[PDB]
Amino acid sequence: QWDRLVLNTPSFPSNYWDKFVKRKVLDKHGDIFGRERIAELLGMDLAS
Amino acid sequence: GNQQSLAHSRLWDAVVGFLHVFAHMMMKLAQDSSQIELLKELLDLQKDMVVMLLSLLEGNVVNGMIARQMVDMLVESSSNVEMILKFFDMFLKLKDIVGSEAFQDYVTDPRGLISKKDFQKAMDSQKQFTGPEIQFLLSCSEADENEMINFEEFANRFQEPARDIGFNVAVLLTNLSEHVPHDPRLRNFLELA
Repeated sequence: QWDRLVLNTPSFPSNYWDKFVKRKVLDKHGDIFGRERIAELLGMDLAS
Repeated sequence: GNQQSLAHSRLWDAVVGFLHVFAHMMMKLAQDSSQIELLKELLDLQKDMVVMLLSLLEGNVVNGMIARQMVDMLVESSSNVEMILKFFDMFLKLKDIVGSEAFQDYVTDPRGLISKKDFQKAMDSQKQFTGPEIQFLLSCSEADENEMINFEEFANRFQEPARDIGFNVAVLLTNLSEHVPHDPRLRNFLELA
């Protein structure tokens, strides 16, 4: 439950080697869970 | 002795013909809801043949010639086997897609129904079926009025009758895979199913 705070923070992959984990998760689960829901959960902007 | 006699008999031709007839008959009967009973009976008969095939595979060895003949018969009727597997897995995926949240936000009618156009849009958004598969699913899903489709009944209607035959097919495929290793032909059937 404590790890739910950094889900949508822009600095989530900070201090870690990979910075594109959120994009991979979006590509993996957008067609099932919903692209809009994934974007809101991870705090991403599709146009950006 | 009986197993050898059946292996050297003309049983494989009858099995291939039965597989072709079963595939086409089930594909045609799935569209109409007034023939469901017949379809159920059809499925039962199919299961019995699989049981007989299992009886032919009982008490064999690794790389046995009977299993090789069974694989040769299967690859001789590859198209019908692929059609049957597609029939099983399409309806298997339909129930999972219906319960997905994307479908729940796609349906807007509060009566529990959905239009054909919105159903097609939801399936295209899910990205799991091809266009002909969408057309076949639409044909099988009857619409009472204004293209309203009851997705719950449509998903739950084809589940129970086809469970036993699907389990028998899975068991037969697993047995053939485990008793005929290093056979590239069977890997395609394993991947499809």
